[PDB]
Amino acid sequence: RECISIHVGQAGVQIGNACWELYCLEHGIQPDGQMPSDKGGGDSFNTFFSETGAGKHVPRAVFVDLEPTVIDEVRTGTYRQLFHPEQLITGKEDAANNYARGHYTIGKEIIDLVLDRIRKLADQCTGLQGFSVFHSFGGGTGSGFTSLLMERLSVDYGKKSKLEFSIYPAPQVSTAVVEPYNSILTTHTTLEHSDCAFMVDNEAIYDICRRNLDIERPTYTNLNRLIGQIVSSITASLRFDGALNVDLTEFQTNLVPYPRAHFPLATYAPVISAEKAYQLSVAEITNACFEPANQMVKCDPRHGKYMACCLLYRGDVVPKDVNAAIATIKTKRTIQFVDWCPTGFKVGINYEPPTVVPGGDLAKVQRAVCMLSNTTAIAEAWARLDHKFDLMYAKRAFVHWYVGEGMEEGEFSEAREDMAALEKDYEEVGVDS
Amino acid sequence: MREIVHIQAGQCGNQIGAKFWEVISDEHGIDPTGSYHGDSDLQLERINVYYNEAANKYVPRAILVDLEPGTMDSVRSGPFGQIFRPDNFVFGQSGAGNNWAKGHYTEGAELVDSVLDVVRKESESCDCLQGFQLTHSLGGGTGSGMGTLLISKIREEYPDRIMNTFSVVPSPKVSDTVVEPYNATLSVHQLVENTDETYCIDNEALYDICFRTLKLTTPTYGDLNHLVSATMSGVTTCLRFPGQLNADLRKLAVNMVPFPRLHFFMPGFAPLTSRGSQQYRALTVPELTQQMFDAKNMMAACDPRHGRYLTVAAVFRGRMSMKEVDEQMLNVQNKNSSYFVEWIPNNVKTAVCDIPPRGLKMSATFIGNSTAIQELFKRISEQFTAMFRRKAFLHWYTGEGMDEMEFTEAESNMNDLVSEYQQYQDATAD
Ligand SMILES: Nc1nc2c(ncn2[C@@H]2O[C@H](COP(=O)(O)OP(=O)(O)OP(=O)(O)O)[C@@H](O)[C@H]2O)c(=O)[nH]1
Ligand SMILES: Nc1nc2c(ncn2[C@@H]2O[C@H](COP(=O)(O)OP(=O)(O)O)[C@@H](O)[C@H]2O)c(=O)[nH]1
Ligand SMILES: [Mg+2]
Ligand SMILES: [Mg+2]
Repeated sequence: RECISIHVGQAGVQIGNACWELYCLEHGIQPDGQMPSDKGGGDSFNTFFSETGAGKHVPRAVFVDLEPTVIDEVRTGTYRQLFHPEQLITGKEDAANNYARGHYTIGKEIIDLVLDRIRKLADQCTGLQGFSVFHSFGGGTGSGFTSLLMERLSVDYGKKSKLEFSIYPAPQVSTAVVEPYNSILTTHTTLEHSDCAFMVDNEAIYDICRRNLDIERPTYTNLNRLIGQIVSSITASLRFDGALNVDLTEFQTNLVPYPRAHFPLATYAPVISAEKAYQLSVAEITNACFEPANQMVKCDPRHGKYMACCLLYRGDVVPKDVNAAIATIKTKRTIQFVDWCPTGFKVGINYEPPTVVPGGDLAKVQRAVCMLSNTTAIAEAWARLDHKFDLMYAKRAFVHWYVGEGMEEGEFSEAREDMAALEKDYEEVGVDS
Repeated sequence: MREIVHIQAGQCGNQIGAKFWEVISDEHGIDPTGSYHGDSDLQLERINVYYNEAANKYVPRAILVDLEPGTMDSVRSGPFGQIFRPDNFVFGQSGAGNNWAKGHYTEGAELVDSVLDVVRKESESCDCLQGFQLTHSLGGGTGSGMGTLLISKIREEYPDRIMNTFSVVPSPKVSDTVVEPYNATLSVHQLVENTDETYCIDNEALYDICFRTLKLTTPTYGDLNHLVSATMSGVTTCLRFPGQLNADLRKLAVNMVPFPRLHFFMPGFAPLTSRGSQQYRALTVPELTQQMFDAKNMMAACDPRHGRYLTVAAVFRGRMSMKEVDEQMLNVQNKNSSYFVEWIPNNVKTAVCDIPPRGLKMSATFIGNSTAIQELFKRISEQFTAMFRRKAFLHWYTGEGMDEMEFTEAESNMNDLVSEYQQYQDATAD
């Protein structure tokens, strides 16, 4: 049942704000944690909220940062009463975009305190399902401390699953040069601890906001609200009940053919700005899932082979309209499956409309769909990181910072060897027999 | 050989099981309150098989099992959910994730002791336990994994009693997961060595019937479970109504199972009615016979033309000319002698019951031990190997304790079962 969300670093914390704000809007929860009386009523959403005896609904979330600045805004803004202050953990000295600081030097000072506050939430749960980790790839805390927390969760909560929403870096909003270093280092130490990893290329969200919302330079709020829409569609299976609302844990069984190939590609549609008049059918929003301009990780699935394809519909969506659209796309596009896969599409439907932030930049839509596809083309993202990594590491540039914070230089080599094998593993999977 | 203990496991097991109890409780004149409101006395002649007393009315002898409490509440909220014993609901709150290993080895083994306690309880109030009856799905995680574990556990605690199962087959036409061939293969590997008789309920056949016969464009699980509950009511007719032929579980198994591993039955029945009110066809005896032995009415995706019938059990229901039944049942035999095994004399057996199912006046249920059932295992074995050659999705089974060799053995034993079904399909009388 229950799910504990963990938000590490600025990216994880600031995205959790846009997510839990959207969660409250969808479930009708107010910033003070109060809801109207049921007047039963189908009240599924307790997998993400607990109940105080006084009728207060508190998120099962932990916000962690090595710097108080970001989380201080949380315990000051509109949702200061939503979370218990025990769930908002901060340090004083951050990691300075250094994985080794967040994982070895600074992060080890606060790792025991964080696991304690998590055990508090875990002991307030009658049946824990897993963890949802929200972090960046470039920041020192989002890369270093997250991979440290993932190592510790596998030791304590070994049975429970762990899903991560990672923020793939992009130069358009990049705040650090060594972000490729941190990305490779955290992807390596977390690869054997994560069950499913939804990467979010900031360049994709940046361009989708510029193209479909007509925003010149999107702010972090623009990116986060668009991301929160996708995260909501993924978690809606856990937070709502529905006759055709397939659980997310049932999609993972199809999305992950091998433990290392657990990086699905999410594609959300439609994304429309609130400026003119518009209503898209099921076939049009399903067609948009196969346009790479709508993906959240820049890559071309036509240059790769599929292993899974899952359609997470939400809104006014009828099953026969889905199968009609799928049959058209399957015989009018080029979806290459590997020759060892069943080639079938897994469909879930949630008849609640997609909620947007009021007065936001996203328009309320009748229906929407989030496609989760496990394609080999996502290995193009690893190649773009491995290349920027190779350019600097061949000169050992910026390495002294990491080695000066408890990390042995050979850990760079190990992490790159793993990424090299990960690229081979994606190459080998796409071959026929 | 009197009382039968019923067990339903998993999502599909509790779905088709609850629909089955709705059907027979009506035929036996039992309302959801448990009281008897029927008219004939045949309905109470052999009511002790599936029900108990409360001396304050009749209570089903059923045990409901699932690793997920979701189906538990949808059953109790159903129309007949208030008749089942509260203590007979044994449910964990974790789940199986559609993994056979999770249900059979990991989290189903940590719940199976709770079920055997309820099994033991219902078995003590039995003057003479006849056997057990299990409904489940082979392509899932709980019904497949924990179900086969329950079978093997009951086998070692009740080695005297018959183990009968109603197993439904996975199919890509109505599939929920890709690892269904894995689960079905691992489950068939258990049924072939643990169950005395097993009714193959192919979902691909149920789908094709709803689509190509009932002319339903998008069949739901209710459309499929209607054919299941009807098929289950027919093959159990001789067990709960006073009949002479195939009265108890063993006598049926002694007539239908010539070889121990070949206890997989191909059920069919007629007429094929939709979920509507009632039809006006009013089928004659020659029609009920032609419809029974037709592939379009088989609950298993196998063509009887491709194999030979080892044994056959036909069950007619409703007031009809029993003399006219013998002439038809004898006709189909001597007119299609190539599709009936010669080295088993009088392998076809026909029974008659005066009481029809509610909604019809004449019906007929078919039970066949055909060698064509190898097509069903060939189909599952094809999909199993397609993934197993690359060891796709195997980490979820190995992560729960299973060794890779268990997959090779289950695959091998299934292909041995196919070869044996072909072996007697080629044997002659000479
Ligand atoms: N989409 C989105 N990305 C963000 C946001 N904040 C930071 N990022 C990305 O995160 C990367 C840097 O990681 P941060 O999360 O800012 O750093 P940190 O986790 O706090 O770790 P340290 O600051 O080094 O202690 C940059 O590439 C940013 O693009 C945000 O609010 N939204
Ligand atoms: N005919 C029928 N098949 C079902 C039903 N529910 C699930 N199945 C089948 O069972 C398989 C999934 O197993 P399921 O029972 O849902 O999981 P379990 O609870 O762990 O046993 C799929 O291949 C489905 O086609 C049902 O109500 N009717
Ligand atoms: Mg920071
Ligand atoms: Mg299921």
